[PDB]
Amino acid sequence: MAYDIFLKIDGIDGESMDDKHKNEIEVLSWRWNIHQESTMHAGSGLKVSVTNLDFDHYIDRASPNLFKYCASGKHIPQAILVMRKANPLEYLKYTFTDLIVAVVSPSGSHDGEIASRETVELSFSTVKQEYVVQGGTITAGYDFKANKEI
Repeated sequence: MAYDIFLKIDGIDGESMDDKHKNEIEVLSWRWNIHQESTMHAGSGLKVSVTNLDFDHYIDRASPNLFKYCASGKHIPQAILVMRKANPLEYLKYTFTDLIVAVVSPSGSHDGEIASRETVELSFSTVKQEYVVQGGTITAGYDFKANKEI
């Protein structure tokens, strides 16, 4: 509807026809969070921690390869998530690195909404976000493997 969301995954093309994001994945919705690590005791393997990136898309050209990477555990160097108002300025960008496909969850319905869609979880060890005020860019990033800003 009113917002376009694109996900560019190294080695995992999507289907988008957009001029700026051709063959990226068109994303229906997405979420992730950073939070205090209070679950695990202090000596545990296993300070702050991050969830996976959870996103939804229509089942599309990326789906068999998301499945394949999930079953094999193959490492993904980077992925770029961009969101813009459908004025095209992509005001929001997350650049993730060192990802694994942790969950692939397809589903379908005879009903028009729902259709054939697929929830996906990607773990990532680093994230960097860029916001463009409308203007100038605010940026911040962190590496959760090294526990360091980037």
